Amino acid sequence: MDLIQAAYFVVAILFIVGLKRMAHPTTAKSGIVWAGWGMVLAVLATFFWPGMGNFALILLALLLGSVVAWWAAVRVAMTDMPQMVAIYNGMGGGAAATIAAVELLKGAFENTGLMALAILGGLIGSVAFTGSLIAFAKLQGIMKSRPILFPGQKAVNALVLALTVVIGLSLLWNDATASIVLFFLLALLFGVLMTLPIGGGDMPVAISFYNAFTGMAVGFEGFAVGNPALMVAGTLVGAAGTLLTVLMARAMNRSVWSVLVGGKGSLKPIDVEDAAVMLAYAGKVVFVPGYGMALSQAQHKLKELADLLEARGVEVKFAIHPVAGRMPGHMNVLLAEAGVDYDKLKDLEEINPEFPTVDVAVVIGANDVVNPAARRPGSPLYGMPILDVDKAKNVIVIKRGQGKGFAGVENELFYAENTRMLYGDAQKVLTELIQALKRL
Amino acid sequence: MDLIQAAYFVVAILFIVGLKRMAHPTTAKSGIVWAGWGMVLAVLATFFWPGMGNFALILLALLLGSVVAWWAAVRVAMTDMPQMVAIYNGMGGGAAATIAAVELLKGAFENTGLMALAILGGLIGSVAFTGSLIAFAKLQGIMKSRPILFPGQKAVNALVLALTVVIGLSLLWNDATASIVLFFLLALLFGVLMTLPIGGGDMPVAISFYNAFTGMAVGFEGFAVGNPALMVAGTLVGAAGTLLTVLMARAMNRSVWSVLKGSLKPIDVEDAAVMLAYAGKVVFVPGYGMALSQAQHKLKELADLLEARGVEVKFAIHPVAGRMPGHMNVLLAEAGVDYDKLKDLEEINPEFPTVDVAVVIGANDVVNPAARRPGSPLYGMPILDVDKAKNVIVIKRGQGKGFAGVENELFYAENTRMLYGDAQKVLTELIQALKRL
Amino acid sequence: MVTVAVPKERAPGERRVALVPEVVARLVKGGARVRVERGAGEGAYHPDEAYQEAGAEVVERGELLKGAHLLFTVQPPPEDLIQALEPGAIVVGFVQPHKNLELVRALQAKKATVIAMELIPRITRAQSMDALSSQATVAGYLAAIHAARLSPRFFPMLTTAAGTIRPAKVMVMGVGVAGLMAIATAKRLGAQVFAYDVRKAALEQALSLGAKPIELPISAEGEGGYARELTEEEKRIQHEALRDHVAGMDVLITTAQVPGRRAPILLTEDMVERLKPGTVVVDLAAESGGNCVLTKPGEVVEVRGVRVYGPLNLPSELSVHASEMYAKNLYNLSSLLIEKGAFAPKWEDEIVRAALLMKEGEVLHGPTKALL
Amino acid sequence: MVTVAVPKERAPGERRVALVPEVVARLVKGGARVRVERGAGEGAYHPDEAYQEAGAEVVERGELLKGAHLLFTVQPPPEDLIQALEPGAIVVGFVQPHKNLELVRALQAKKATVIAMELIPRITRAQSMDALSSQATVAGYLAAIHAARLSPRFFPMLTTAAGTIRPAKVMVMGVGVAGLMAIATAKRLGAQVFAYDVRKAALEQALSLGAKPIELPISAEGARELTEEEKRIQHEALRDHVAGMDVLITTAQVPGRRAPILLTEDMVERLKPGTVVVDLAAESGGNCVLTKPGEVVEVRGVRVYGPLNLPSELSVHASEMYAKNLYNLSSLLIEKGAFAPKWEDEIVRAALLMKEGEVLHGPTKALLG
Amino acid sequence: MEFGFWSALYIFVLTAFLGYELITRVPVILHTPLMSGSNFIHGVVVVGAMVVLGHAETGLEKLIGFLGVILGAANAAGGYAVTVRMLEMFERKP
Amino acid sequence: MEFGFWSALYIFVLTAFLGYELITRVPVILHTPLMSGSNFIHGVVVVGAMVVLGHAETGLEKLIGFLGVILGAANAAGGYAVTVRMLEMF
Ligand SMILES: NC(=O)c1ccc[n+]([C@@H]2O[C@H](COP(=O)([O-])OP(=O)(O)OC[C@H]3O[C@@H](n4cnc5c(N)ncnc54)[C@H](OP(=O)(O)O)[C@@H]3O)[C@@H](O)[C@H]2O)c1
Ligand SMILES: NC(=O)c1ccc[n+]([C@@H]2O[C@H](COP(=O)([O-])OP(=O)(O)OC[C@H]3O[C@@H](n4cnc5c(N)ncnc54)[C@H](OP(=O)(O)O)[C@@H]3O)[C@@H](O)[C@H]2O)c1
Ligand SMILES: NC(=O)c1ccc[n+]([C@@H]2O[C@H](COP(=O)([O-])OP(=O)(O)OC[C@H]3O[C@@H](n4cnc5c(N)ncnc54)[C@H](O)[C@@H]3O)[C@@H](O)[C@H]2O)c1
Ligand SMILES: NC(=O)c1ccc[n+]([C@@H]2O[C@H](COP(=O)([O-])OP(=O)(O)OC[C@H]3O[C@@H](n4cnc5c(N)ncnc54)[C@H](O)[C@@H]3O)[C@@H](O)[C@H]2O)c1
Repeated sequence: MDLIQAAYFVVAILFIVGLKRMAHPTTAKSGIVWAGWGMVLAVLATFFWPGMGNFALILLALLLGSVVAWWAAVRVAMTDMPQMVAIYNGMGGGAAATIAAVELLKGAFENTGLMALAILGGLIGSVAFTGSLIAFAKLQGIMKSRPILFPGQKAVNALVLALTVVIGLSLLWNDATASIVLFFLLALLFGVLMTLPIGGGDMPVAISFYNAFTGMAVGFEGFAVGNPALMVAGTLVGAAGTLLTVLMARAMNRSVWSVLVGGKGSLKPIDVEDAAVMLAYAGKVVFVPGYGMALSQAQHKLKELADLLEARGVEVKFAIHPVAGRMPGHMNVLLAEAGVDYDKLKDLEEINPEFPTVDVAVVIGANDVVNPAARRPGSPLYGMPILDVDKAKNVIVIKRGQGKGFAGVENELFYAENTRMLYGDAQKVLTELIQALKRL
Repeated sequence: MDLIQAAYFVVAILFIVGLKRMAHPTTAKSGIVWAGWGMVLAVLATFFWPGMGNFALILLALLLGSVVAWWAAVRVAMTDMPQMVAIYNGMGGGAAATIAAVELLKGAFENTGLMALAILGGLIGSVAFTGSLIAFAKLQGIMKSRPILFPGQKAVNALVLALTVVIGLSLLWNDATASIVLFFLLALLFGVLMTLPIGGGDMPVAISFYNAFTGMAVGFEGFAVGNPALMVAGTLVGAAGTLLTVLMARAMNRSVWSVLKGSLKPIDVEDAAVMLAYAGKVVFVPGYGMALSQAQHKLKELADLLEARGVEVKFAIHPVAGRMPGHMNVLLAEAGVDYDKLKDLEEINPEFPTVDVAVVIGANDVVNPAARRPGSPLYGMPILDVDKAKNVIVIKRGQGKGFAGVENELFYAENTRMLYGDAQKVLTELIQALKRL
Repeated sequence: MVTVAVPKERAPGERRVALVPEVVARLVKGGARVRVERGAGEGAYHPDEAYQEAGAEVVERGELLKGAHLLFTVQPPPEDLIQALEPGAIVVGFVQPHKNLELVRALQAKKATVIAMELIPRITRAQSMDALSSQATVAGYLAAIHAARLSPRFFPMLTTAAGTIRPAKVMVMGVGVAGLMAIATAKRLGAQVFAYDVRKAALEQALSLGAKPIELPISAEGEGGYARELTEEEKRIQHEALRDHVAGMDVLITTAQVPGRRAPILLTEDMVERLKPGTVVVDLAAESGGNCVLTKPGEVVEVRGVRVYGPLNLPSELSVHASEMYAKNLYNLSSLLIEKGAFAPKWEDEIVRAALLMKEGEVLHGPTKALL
Repeated sequence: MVTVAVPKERAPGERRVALVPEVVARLVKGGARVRVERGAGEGAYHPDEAYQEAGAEVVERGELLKGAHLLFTVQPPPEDLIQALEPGAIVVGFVQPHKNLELVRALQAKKATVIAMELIPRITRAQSMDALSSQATVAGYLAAIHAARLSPRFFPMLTTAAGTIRPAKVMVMGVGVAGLMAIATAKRLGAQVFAYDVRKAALEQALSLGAKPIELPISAEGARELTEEEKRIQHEALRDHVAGMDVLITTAQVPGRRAPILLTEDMVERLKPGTVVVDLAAESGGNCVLTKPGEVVEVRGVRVYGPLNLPSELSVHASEMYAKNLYNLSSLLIEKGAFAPKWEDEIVRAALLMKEGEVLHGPTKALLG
Repeated sequence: MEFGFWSALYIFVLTAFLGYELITRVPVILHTPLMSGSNFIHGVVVVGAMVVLGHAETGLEKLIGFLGVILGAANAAGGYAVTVRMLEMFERKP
Repeated sequence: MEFGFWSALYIFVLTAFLGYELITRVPVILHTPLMSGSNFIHGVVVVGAMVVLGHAETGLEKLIGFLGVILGAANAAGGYAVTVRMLEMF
C-alpha cells in the first residue's frame, strides 16, 4: 500500500496547510480550497484500498450522503448557521461511532489497546453525535432553548456516563454483541443528557466543544485501525477544537465550566489585537481624542497609527471636541506637534451628519465630550455642543480603568451595543495597536 | 513494550515545549529549564541500553567533553559569543559524522535506503563540523580573514562536492574501508573550501547555516540508527535553524546567496552635552565601534543620567549592528540595559522625526541612506531611519568606513554632526560634561 | 419680536466689539432685529457696512437703546448708556465690580437687569459661553508672542555651524486659562518651560503640554481642594526656593488673579533683584494689580537690566479673533434669552441665576452686594 | 604673542558686541592677550567684570589701540579708531561701504589692512565663519515674531468652545537665510506657510521645512532672467496668491543693488484688513513701497514694519554667534598665540578688502571715485 | 500509538502541539468559519468507513457501515458548503 | 528499535511543522540566546555517540566513538552554560 500511504501522506500535509491558511485574514478564503482537494484524493485512494467490496453500495452512500448535506446548506438563511455546523458535526461523531461498532462486532482485533481506543472513540463519537443534534434542536426552536433542569441531575449524568464507561471497558474481556449497543445507546443517551442544561445562548461554545469531541474521536478511531489519514486529521481537529472551545469562552466573557451547566446594557472588554482586527478592514474611521491622550502624551503613537491607516487607503479623519481636554484647543496643539495635517482636523458641525457612514469610532481618553448625556436637559452636561460618536456603526474606547471626567458623571456610551472598551495606558495601547496591525 | 523509549518521548516533548517557550520572550527564562531536563533525562536513560560494554570508556569521554566545555562556556567574555555557538555547532557536527563512521566499518545496514540516510548525515556532519572550525578561526583572530575569493573557486568547490558525492554513492555497492575515509576527507575538505568565500562578517548567516546543517545531520543519523530522539530533535533543530538562517539573512542587507553633496560639521564634547540635557527624546544607535573599544559600560551611564533628568531614552537595535547576530543585544545585556529600552528597527523607525537627538555610536552601514536606492551596494537593507531625526551625533575616531565599503551620506547632511575620538573616551567625556550642566 | 443692541466700547485702549457681522447674521437668521452703533466693529476690522449686510441696523449712540430688550456689551456700559436703559431690559456682559465700581452704582438709580459675564459658572453647560476661557486664551497667546519679541534670546534651541544656543528658560507663575495658553506657545517656539502654581490639578494640566511643574519643598495643596495656610516657618521657604528657581530664568510670565481683590504678589523686590539682566518679566495681572513689584500699568520699564511689561487689554491687540470668540459666547448665551426671535428670558436657569448680577435695581450677587 | 582688541560699536542703535567674554577665554587660553574698552558688552548684557574674569584688560577708548594687531568690529570702525591703529594691523568686521563710504575712504587714507564680513564665501567650507548667515537667522526668527506680534490674528489652528480658528496664511518672500528661519518659526507657531523665491534651489529648501511653494516659473541665477520680459512674470502670477494671505515676510535682496520691488501698490490694495507685512530688506530700499524705515506705519488696514538691525534686538545670541564666527575666523590669523595671517588661503583672498591701504575688492574700488 | 507503538505516540503528541500552535493567536471575527473548517476536516471518517464498508461481512455490518459513509459524507460535503458561504461575507458584492 | 517508514516520515513532517511555527513569533531581542539553545539541544548527539561506543570491538572503532562523545558532551554541556548566562541577562 505504498501508493495509498504516499497519498495519505500528501493528504496529511494538505490538511495542516488548509488549517494554517484558514486561520489568517488574507488567506482565509483560499484555506478551505486547500483542504477541499485533500478529501478528493484520500477518498479516491481508498477506492484502491486492497480488499474493497460492496462497490455499488459504496457509490450510493457517497451519492445520497454528498447531496443531502450540499442541499441543506446552500439554500438556508445566513443566521441559521450555528446549528448547521452542530448537526454536520453530530453526524461526523455518528460516522466515527459507526466505524467503531463494526470491528467490535467482527472481533477483528484481540489487541487490548486498539479495542480500548476503538471503544473510547466510539463512546465520544455517539456523545458528539446526539449532543450536536440536541444542540441543533435548541437554536431551531424545536426544543426549549433555555437550560432544562430536573431535580438531582448531577448524579444522573455522572452515573449514566459512569456505566457508559464500565460497559465500554467490558468489551475487552467480554465483547458479546449484547453489551455493545447498550454501550452505544448509553453514549447516545449521555449525548442527550449533557446537552440539556446548556443555555440557548450558551450553545455556540458547546458546538465547538463537540467539534473537538468529534475530532478527538476520529483520531482515536483512526488509530484503532491502520489508517494514517484519519490519524492525521483527527487529533489535528481535536487539539484545534479544545483551544477553539476556550477562546470562544474567553470572548463571551465567561468560562467553559459555566456553559457546561449554568444550572441599559453592559461593559465589553476587548483585547489589543481584536481592535486592530476591526481596524485593518474598515473604510471610514474617526479618532476622538480627549484629556487621557494628554496625560499619556500619546499624540505620537496616535499619528503613527493614523499614517499606517492612510497607507492601507483607509479614510482617516479627526474629530476635535470644542472642550476636549482641559484648556481650549488642548488637542490642536498636541496634534500640531506630532505633525498632523490641518485638513484632517474637522469640528462638530461638518462631521456629525457624516457619522452614520463611519464604521469604527476610536475614542481615546475622552469621556464627557462624547457622553450622550449632553442631549438631555436633566444632566449637568447639557448646553455643551455634542459629538455624534454613538451613531458610528462601531466604537472603541481607550482608558485605564473607571476614572471619570471633569463634571463627574458616568457615560452610557460605554455600555452601547456598538461600543467596545479597551483598557490600559493610552500610548501604551496605541503602540500595541500599531504592532498588531502591521502583523496583519 | 520498552522503558528506554519512554524516556525519549518525554525527552522530545521537553525539547519542543522548551523550544516553544524559548521562542517567546516572557517565558524564554523558563525555556532552558525545560530542555536541560530533556538532556539530563536522555543521557541517564541510555545507560540502560541492553548489553552495553566499554562502560569505563564512555563515562570518561562524557566527563572529558562535558567539564571542558562547561568551563569554556562560563569563563569566556560575553562579546565573544558568536563563535561559541559555531564550535559547539562544530563539536555536534563532528559527533554526527562519527555515528556515520563507525556503523560503516561494521557493515551493519541490511537496507539500501538506511545507508543512504547514514552516509548523507555524515556528509552534513563532517561539513558542518569543519566549516564551523574555519568560521571559528575567522571570528577569533589567531588567523582571521575576510573572504579569500580565489579565481574560479566556484568551479573547483563544486568539483570537490561532486567527487565526495561519487565517493559517497560508492559505499552502497562497495562499503570498503578505503571508500569510507576519502569520502570523509573530501567532506571535511569541501566543508572548509566552502567557508573560504565567506566574510568575517557574514558568519552569522553561516553559523546558523551550519547549525541547521548539524540539525539535519543529527536528524538523518537518528533515522539511520532507529533512534527516535535524534530523529525528532534533529529535524526539530534543523528546521528551526533553517528558518533562523533565512530570518537572520533577510534581516541582513542581504539574501541567502551573496555570501557563498554636503559637508562634515564637527562638534566639541561640551557642545554635544548641551544638546543632550535639553533634548526631550533621545535615541542611541550602537554598532561595531562600541564593541571594539568596549564603550558599552559608558553608554548606559549616559542613558541613565539622561533618564534621571527626564530625557526619554530608547535604543534603536539594527539586527545587523556589529559582527554577529544580536551583538548589540548581548552587550546591552552585559551592561544591564532594560530590553524595553531596546527596540529593533520596525518599532522605532516612525519615532525618529520626533527624536530630539539621535546619538550614533560606532555605526556606519546600518544607518547609511544608500541602502534605499538600487544603484549603491547596500540595497536589500532594512534601513535605519536616523536621517529624519532633528539632530544627529555620530561617534567615530576619524575617517574610517564599515563593511560593505561605502562612505556615509548621513555624515554630510545639514542635520548630522560628528564626534571624533575613541568610543568610551568620548562617552565618558559626554557624561562628565553633562554632569557639569 | 425681540431687538438686541451692541455698542462701541469706551474704556481706554479697548479695540473690541461685542457682536461680529457673522454672529449678527445668524441671529437675524434666528429672527431678531439687531441695533448697532456707528463704528463699533472698527476696532476688530469689521467695517460699518459689514453689519448692514448681515441684517442689522447702524445708527448713532442714544438712538441705539430706545426700544431694546437686550444689550450686549464688552466692558460695563458707561453713564450715557446706563441712563438710556428701559425697564425689563437685560444687561449682558463683563462688569468687574471692583474696577468699575462707579459704572456699577450708576446702574441702580435706573433699576436695570444686569448679568455679569465673569460670574458664568464653570460646569459644562456654559462652556460654549465660558468667556473667561475664551479671552484669557487670547491674552496668554500674545503673552508669549511679546515674550519672544522682547527677549534678547532665542526661544528655540538654535543649532548651526556657528555654535550651540540653548533654548530660553521660561517660567509661568500662576497656571490658569492664560497660563496654560502662555505655556503652550512657549514650547511652540522651542523654549524649555516651567510652570508655577499651588493647585495639584493645575500642576497636572501643565505637564500635559510638556512642562516640568514647580513643586517646592512645601506643596501648598493636598486632599479635598484646599490650599495651605503657611505660618512663620513656611512662607519663607516658599519664598526662598521660589527666589532661587526664579533666579535662573530668562522669562517670567505671571498670571495670578482673584475675582474681587488686587493681584497677589509672586515676584517680590528681592526676587526681582536676584534676577539676571536680560530677563523678561511678563505681567498679565496688571489689569487689576500685577504680580511683579515694579510693574507700572501700560508702560515698559527697565531697571538693573530687567524688562517688565504690564498690558491691560490683550484681546484688544488681537481684536479680530477675540471679538469673534466673544460674539458666539453671547450667541450660545442667546440660547438663554432669545426664543425663536422673541424676547423670552429665563430667570429659572442655573447659568442665569448663577451669573445674574441684578434684577432691576436688585443686586443678587452677594459679593457685588458686598462691595456696596 | 598676539593682541586682540574689541571696540564699542557706536552706530545709531546697535547693541552687538564683537567678542563675548566666553570666546575671549578660548583666545586667552588660545595664547592671546585681549584688550576690551570700558563698557562694551553692556548692550549684550556682558558686564566689565565678566571680561576680566576670562583674562582681558579693561581699558580706555584711547588706551584701546596701543600695540593691538587685530581689530574685531561689528559695524565698520568709526574714524576715531582708524587713527589710533597700528601698522600692518588688520581690522575684522562688517564694513559695508553703502552706508559707510566716507569711513571706508578713511581707512584707505590711513593705510590699514581691513577684512569685511559681507565677503565670506557662500560654500559649506566657510559656514563656521559666515557672519551674515548668523546675522540673517537672528533677523528671520524675529521676522516671524514681529509678524505675530503686530498680527491681530492667530497663527496656529485652535478648536475651542468658541468656534474653529483657521491658521494665519503666511508668505515668506525671498527665502535666503533670513527667509528660512522666518518660515520655521512661523511653522513652530502653527501657521500655514508659503515661500517664494526666483531660484529652484530655494523652493526645495522651503518645501523641506514643510511649506507648499508658489507657482513658478523663472531662473535668474546667481535679477537677471527676472528682467527678461521685464518683471511681468513676477508681478502677474502671485497677485492672486497674495489675496489669500494673512502675513507677508520679505527678505529678498541683491548684493549692493536696490531691493527688487516685490510688493507694489495694486498688490497691497487686495490685502485684507489686519494683514501684516514685515520687510527685513529695509536697509537698502524696500521690497514693499510703503516701508518707512524704522517706523510702525498703517494704511487702509495693513500694517507695514521696516525693521533696521534685528540682530541688535536679539543681542545676546546674535553676538554669541558672531563672536564664534570671529573665533573660528581667528584660526587663520592666530597660530598658537602669535600674529600669523594667511595671505594665501582662498577665504582670505576673496575677502581681503584692503591690504596696506590698497582696496583689493572689485567694484569696491569703483565708486570711491 | 501503533504501527508501531512509539512512532504514532510521537505522531499523536506531535499533532497535539502542532494543531495547538496553529490555533494560538487567532483573531475574533474569524472564530466560527475556522470551526466550520475544522468540522469539515474531521469529516475524514468516510475514508475509514469506506474501508469498513468495503470490509463488511455479517450483513449487520453492511447497514451500520452504510450509515457511517452517509454520516461522514454529510459532515464533509456539509462542512465544505458551510465554510464557503461564511467566506463570501468577507468579499465585496461585484 | 522498530520504527517504520510511514510512521517515521509523519514524525519527520510533524516535528518539522511544529518547530517552524514555534519560531515564527520570535522577538529580535531573542535571536542570539535563542540560537544558543538550538545549539545546545542538538547536543543530544552524545546519546548516539554513547550507544555506538558501547558497541565497539576493533582497535579503530573504539577510538572515533570516544572522539564522538567528547565532541557531543562538549556540544551538550557547552550549549547549556552559554545560554544559562545569556538567559541570566534578563
Ligand atoms: N477645555 C476647557 O477650556 C474647559 C473649561 C472648563 C471645563 N472643562 C472640562 O473639561 C472636560 C473635557 O472632557 P473630556 O471628555 O475631554 O475629558 P474627561 O471627560 O475629563 O475624561 C478624561 C479621561 O481620560 C482618561 N485618562 C487619563 N489618563 C489616561 C491615560 N494615561 N491613558 C488612558 N486614559 C486616560 C481618564 O480615565 P482613567 O482615569 O480611567 O484613565 C479620564 O476619565 C469637560 O468635562 C469640561 O467640563 C474644559
Ligand atoms: N551584525 C551582523 O549581523 C552583521 C554580520 C555580518 C556583516 N554585517 C555587515 O556589517 C555592517 C554593520 O554596520 P555597523 O554600523 O553595525 O558597523 P560598521 O558599519 O562595520 O562600522 C564600524 C565603525 O566603528 C567605528 N569604530 C571602531 N572602533 C572604534 C572606537 N574605538 N571608537 C569609535 N569608533 C570606532 C569605525 O569608525 P572609525 O574608524 O572612524 O572610528 C568603523 O567605521 C553592515 O553593512 C552589514 O552588512 C553585519
Ligand atoms: N480653574 C479654576 O477653578 C479657576 C479658579 C480661579 C481662577 N481661574 C482662572 O485662572 C486664571 C489665572 O489664575 P491662576 O489660577 O493661574 O492663579 P495662581 O494659580 O497663580 O494662584 C494665585 C497665586 O496666589 C498665591 N496664594 C494664594 N493664597 C496664598 C496663601 N494663603 N499664602 C501664600 N500665597 C498664596 C499662590 O502663590 C498662587 O500662585 C485666571 O484668568 C482665572 O480666570 C480658574
Ligand atoms: N549651506 C547652505 O546651504 C547655505 C547656508 C547659508 C547660505 N547659503 C547661501 O548664501 C547665500 C546668501 O543668502 P542671504 O541670506 O545673504 O540672502 P538675503 O538674506 O539677502 O535674502 C535674499 C533672498 O531672496 C531671494 N531673492 C533674490 N531676488 C529675488 C526676487 N527678485 N524676488 C524674490 N526673491 C528673491 C534670494 O534667493 C535670497 O535667498 C544664498 O544664495 C545661499 O545659497 C547656503
